[PDB]
Amino acid sequence: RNMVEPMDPRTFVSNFNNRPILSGLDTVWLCCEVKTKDPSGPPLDAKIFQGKVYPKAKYHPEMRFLRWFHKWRQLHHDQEYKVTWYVSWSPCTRCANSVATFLAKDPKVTLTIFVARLYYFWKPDYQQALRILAEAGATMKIMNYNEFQDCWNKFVDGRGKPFKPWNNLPKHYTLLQATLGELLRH
Amino acid sequence: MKPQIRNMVEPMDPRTFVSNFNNRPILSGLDTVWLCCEVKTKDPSGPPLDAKIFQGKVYPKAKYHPEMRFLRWFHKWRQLHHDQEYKVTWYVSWSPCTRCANSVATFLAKDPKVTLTIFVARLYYFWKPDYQQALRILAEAGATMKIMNYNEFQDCWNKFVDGRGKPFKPWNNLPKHYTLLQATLGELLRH
Ligand SMILES: [Zn+2]
Ligand SMILES: [Zn+2]
Repeated sequence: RNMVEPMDPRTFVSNFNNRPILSGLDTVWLCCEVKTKDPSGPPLDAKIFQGKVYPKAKYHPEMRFLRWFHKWRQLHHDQEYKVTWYVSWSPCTRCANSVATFLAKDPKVTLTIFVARLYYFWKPDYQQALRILAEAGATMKIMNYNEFQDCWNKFVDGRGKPFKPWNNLPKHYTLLQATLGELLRH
Repeated sequence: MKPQIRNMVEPMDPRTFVSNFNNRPILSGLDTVWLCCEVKTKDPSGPPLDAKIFQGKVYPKAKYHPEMRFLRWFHKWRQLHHDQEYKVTWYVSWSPCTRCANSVATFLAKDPKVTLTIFVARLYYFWKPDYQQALRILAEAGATMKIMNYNEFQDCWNKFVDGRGKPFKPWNNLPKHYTLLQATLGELLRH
């Protein structure tokens, strides 16, 4: 969390709003944190990537993370690392495949993904994207209050001010988390 | 020239139906509940048998909640008709409160020749442990709980709405709402 260029409060509030059916958000935001196996250890690095939802998947923020992280692994000690993502939309199939491929070649990396909104949760291809990541060993969880607050504290230019939840935040969470759980069943 | 459910009921206004069965998962200012029931024999393709529309409010007292009106009506209906197995289906606009759930459960325990399927358009206060528990109380009594999807909304339209020949018109995101609600119901019934 220390020394990213933080995102501004308005960008966060707009892009991490967890209304389940939401139009006019063409942007994906990905905040990531790298740590060692140790939960008593500090963050080693942190990045914020933005990208568009449109199908030049090469520029989806998940793909930018993989490119960044690949280099980061080389330049650091070969050891087990815990990566956490907070992502405003869940990933597309292409990105899931690349992450899956990545996680297969790199078992010293374990990935936890927190998602504000499921992208196209009614469409089978984005449903499969979630299942692809699960099988590759990534956990996926819908963001609830604590994760939004964590993401606010770590990645947003909140200037000491506390996270303020928007209306129906936990209600949206209940719907989305049930839907994620359903999509990952069996 | 054949018998129809719509000839057995006093149909609701299409404006009443669109408003009350809109399946937006988080909806405020909708204090009314509509319950459409149909009674069938063991045969789902059998001729239309009986049907009734009940209305009420979500506020107490529970005694005039449509589910309680149904139970009184149906207790009487069962006496005025031949004894055999019956299957009841409800299309209900909000899911039931705990007091209604407990009363339906006791009814179902005492009349095991009756089974009940409840399709609900929306889960009422699904974030409140009391209304979550109502759902589990009904499931435990053997009621089949499902969320209304397109086919059920259409069937409800055909049978219980004053549509004047006109076809059921889906509102925006009906199937997306369905997915969210059906996952949430499944989760509340399992956990
Ligand atoms: Zn992607
Ligand atoms: Zn009730």
